[PDB]
Amino acid sequence: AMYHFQNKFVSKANGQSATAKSAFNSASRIKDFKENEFKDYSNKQCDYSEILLPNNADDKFKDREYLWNKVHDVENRKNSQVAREIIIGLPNEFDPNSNIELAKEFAESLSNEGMIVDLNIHKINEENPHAHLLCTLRGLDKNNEFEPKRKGNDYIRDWNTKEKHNEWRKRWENVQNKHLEKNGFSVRVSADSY
DNA sequence: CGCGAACGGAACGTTCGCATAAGTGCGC
Ligand SMILES: [Ca+2]
Ligand SMILES: [Ca+2]
Ligand SMILES: [Ca+2]
Ligand SMILES: [Ca+2]
Ligand SMILES: [Ca+2]
Ligand SMILES: [Ca+2]
Ligand SMILES: [Ca+2]
Ligand SMILES: [Ca+2]
Ligand SMILES: [Cl-]
Ligand code: NI
Repeated sequence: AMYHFQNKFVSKANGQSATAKSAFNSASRIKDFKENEFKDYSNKQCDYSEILLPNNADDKFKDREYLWNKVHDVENRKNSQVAREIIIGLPNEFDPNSNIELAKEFAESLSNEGMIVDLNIHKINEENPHAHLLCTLRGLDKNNEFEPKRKGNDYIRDWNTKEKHNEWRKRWENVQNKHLEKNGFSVRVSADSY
């Protein structure tokens, strides 16, 4: 019954971590190898967790611990951006089961592009059901290795452009409105303002 | 987006950070 779409970067230049975020959002304990710490946020809340892969991805990446360590490996810089976090507002009139399928579908539209998505749904059965989406900033190659982000000043993927940003905003509107109609609600949602 | 910082390899050529719209039923 409300629109909310946030697109942000997870950067090490601000003391952030992919292992910390994945643990904080999934309410699990994940080991960081390069720092030999244990990111233990298992005392947090999380009602649904899933990792969604693109077509040419190995089943290894469905493990949350391996994934973000493999990512940190490629992001071997002190200012390296490790991931992209997308949080979305879920309609609070939805039951958990239908709220999952809604968030699951939009996440699969991202893995079709094709990123790896760490989907975690927070506080269902509450006033503000939302879903965090940790997405990789690189794609996979023929050898299941991360491709580079950059070639000179140009990008390899179009994931970081305004056109793709505004596309994702409109996509979340359409997907959400579709599920709102399917479950039998007269309520719809919009992305723009003014 | 073009700039300089940050890589790998131990020069300086090359990959990167930077970050979009939108402000609630947010939240330290
Ligand atoms: Ca700061
Ligand atoms: Ca769970
Ligand atoms: Ca409620
Ligand atoms: Ca070095
Ligand atoms: Ca060598
Ligand atoms: Ca010399
Ligand atoms: Ca931009
Ligand atoms: Ca929120
Ligand atoms: Cl939070
Ligand atoms: Ni949350």
